Amino acid sequence: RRFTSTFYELFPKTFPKKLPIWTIDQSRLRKEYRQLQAQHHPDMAQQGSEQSSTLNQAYHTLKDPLRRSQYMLKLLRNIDLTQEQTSNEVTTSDPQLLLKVLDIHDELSQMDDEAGVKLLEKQNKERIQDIEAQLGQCYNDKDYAAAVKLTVELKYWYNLAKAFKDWAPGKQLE
Repeated sequence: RRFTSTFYELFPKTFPKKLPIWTIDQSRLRKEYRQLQAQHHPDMAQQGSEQSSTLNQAYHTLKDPLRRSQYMLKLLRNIDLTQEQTSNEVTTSDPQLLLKVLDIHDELSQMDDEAGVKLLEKQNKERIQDIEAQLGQCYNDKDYAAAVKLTVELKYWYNLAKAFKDWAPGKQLE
């Protein structure tokens, strides 16, 4: 029933079938995004009327794993995990995860030097890669319920990834 275009539909060379998929050839997507920009003549109108629906938004959404997963679940299951309301319903049922996240935040603040922070950051990068591999399986198998849970989880590890970057030495304890 949708007649508006999807971001997959804006890259027809990268997605000949025009349907949402997880395993994107990122080299082909990058090449097509550059090509579409090369093909833009100053008489033409650009695609999309606001930042959220431009080719630039489409490209950066499909490039990044978290955004690509949230975007797929929007198109395929009508669920918008960028909304605090939707995502809280998911993890309400899952205290163990929330505790684990929060304990990593606490471990971070106990680290006495950059070496201990780098270790936690390497371990977080590994959780992220594993989730990306698990998501490819869930999408291949149409396990959308599992992909929702993993995508809400993936957002917490992205948030920690940024905390590791923002870390500085020498915070006072007490």
